[PDB]
Amino acid sequence: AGVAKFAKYPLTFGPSPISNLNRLSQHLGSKVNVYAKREDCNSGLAFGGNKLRKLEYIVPDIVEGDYTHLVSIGGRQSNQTRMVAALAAKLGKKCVLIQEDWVPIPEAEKDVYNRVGNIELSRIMGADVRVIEDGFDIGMRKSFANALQELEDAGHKPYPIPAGCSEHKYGGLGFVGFADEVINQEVELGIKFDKIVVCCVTGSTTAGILAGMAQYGRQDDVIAIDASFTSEKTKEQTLRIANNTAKLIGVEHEFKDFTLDTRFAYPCYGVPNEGTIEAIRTCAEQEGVLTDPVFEGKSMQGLIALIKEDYFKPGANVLYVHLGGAPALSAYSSFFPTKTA
Amino acid sequence: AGVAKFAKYPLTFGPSPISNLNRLSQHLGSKVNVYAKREDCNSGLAFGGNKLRKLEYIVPDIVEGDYTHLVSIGGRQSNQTRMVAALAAKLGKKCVLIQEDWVPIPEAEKDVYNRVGNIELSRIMGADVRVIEDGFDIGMRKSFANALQELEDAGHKPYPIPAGCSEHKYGGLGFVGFADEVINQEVELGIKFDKIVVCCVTGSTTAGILAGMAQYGRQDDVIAIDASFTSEKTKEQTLRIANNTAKLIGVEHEFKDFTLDTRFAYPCYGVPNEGTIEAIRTCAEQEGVLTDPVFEGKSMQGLIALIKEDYFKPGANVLYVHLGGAPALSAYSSFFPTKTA
Repeated sequence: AGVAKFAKYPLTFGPSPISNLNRLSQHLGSKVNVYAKREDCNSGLAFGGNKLRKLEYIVPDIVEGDYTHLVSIGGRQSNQTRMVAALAAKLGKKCVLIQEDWVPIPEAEKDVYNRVGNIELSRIMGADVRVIEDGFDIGMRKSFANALQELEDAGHKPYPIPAGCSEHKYGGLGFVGFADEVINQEVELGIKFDKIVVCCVTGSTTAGILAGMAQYGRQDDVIAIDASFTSEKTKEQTLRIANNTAKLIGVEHEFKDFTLDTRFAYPCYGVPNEGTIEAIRTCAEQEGVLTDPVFEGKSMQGLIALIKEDYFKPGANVLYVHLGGAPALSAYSSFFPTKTA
Repeated sequence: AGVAKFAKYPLTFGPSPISNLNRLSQHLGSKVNVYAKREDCNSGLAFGGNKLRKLEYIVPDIVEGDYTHLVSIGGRQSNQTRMVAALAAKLGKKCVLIQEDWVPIPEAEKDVYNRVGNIELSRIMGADVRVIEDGFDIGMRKSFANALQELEDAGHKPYPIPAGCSEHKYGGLGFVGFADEVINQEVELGIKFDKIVVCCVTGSTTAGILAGMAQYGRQDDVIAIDASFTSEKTKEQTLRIANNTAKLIGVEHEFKDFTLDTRFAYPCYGVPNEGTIEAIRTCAEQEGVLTDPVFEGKSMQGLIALIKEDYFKPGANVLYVHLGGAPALSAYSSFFPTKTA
């Protein structure tokens, strides 16, 4: 073990807080005690989020080396790119973002969906936002590739940052430190967490938590709720990252598999189902915490489902990992009508 | 030290952090060292913000007695209403929000202003929203009273929460504590702040800082920035709340006036000017910090304007106060076209 041997650049206030959602717990039958590690309350940089934790280990590279532009990629309401933008700004460097068509832009939303939410913030931060129309994929893209070359031939030095940082060499380190941090907060809080629920789409967050938790032999505490709907390639890339990050930090353990619940990614990436919406409501109504229809909502419904079906031992302390993404809620305004009194 | 005498209910994560906007400082000629107390990253309750700090000293009364409904009031894209709804969610009480029309909805944002941003969030938290046509006015409102009586007649027990908690009995205690934090934080920073810049509209925020900073005889360090474009009723309500609060905390010093720069409320409350957009973007492009069109962008352009006219001592440490309100930015996307490189 040793994430400590890796250069880190501060992009957050420090250990993200842990909220005690004791009210949402009772509402769900008091079967478990739900807690939430607020990564959505990461830093001052454009609403923060899980991405900032990842970026903290990639930045040093960008700074030591000589670069000029930071180019990343993601969907329309990509939280990722919005943070690379904020990052680029804070680092005083140019930024090129490739917004692809990863989600079937719902009808009563194709008006705002492309200019009201996360993408808007990237522009406001002065990023070179580029709207392209390609499919959804958690791997390396050709568009991302050409964009890179474009800048190079232009005489610049582009810094590549794959979707969600996941496939990046150090894309898994940020959440390794997330485990160290959780272990420490368990002691200060006087609360041991039996399980950790986290949304998974491109990997790294879960992989990092897996490799990190492994340092204490607790990898199995993890429960990733798929939100990509492409479970197959998702579990393969997550596991691929987990083993690399483990090798990096010195963890000998070999990840052959992990808990990846797939019952909630439907209909598909970026589109919430009746369940997602119900979960966002329930959580918002009970704790005043906001979750989005693309990720947190689904991981939340998932959390709610498992609790329902008495998946956890009676009284178990479950740590829900709120990764953020609430700023993209304005591109889904149509999914939440007003409640009757 | 008369603020510790009042009961306080935890709604935030603790003492708000201070960011060192050193890059924005270099950009602006290195005239002064700008910092920013992040009230926008103070809670896990729907993005947080200043209202929450105020609400902390008001919640005790809500739980002490027996109230069923929490009713507040504000513009369509009000932050106050959004947070009150989150509080209602948390306290397990019911909510009813009055969204008056205080802003001349830009012709370009007409199909968004009442469905996106803050208003969307309130609805998700199950807040009983009510879009009324009453105009702008920080003072008490008719629609407000009508709602209290209505509910009260329905056989309920409402709890009055004025616009921004400003005209509430304890509405000023909130930021009195803010002052305390500032003095303490100066210590932990090894530096002293020469000035404090803060947006100002309904009152209690600056009022609380004044009453508070006064405990240290530094009320003059405060530099409010109007955003209402109705300085008279604002300066008078502020000054009023300021003296009302000062009495509760013990501070004898009576406030007869204060520094309220009114050069940027133009053209009016809710609508930004080219300077606001310039500011919002400058800050966004320099630090990755997002400020809104309605409040923070103006107090931010004011801060920028003041630094140009060399208003501060060379190398002065000015503490900008970020009160949040970035969630309504989605209702002003029209004002931010993609930049050119």
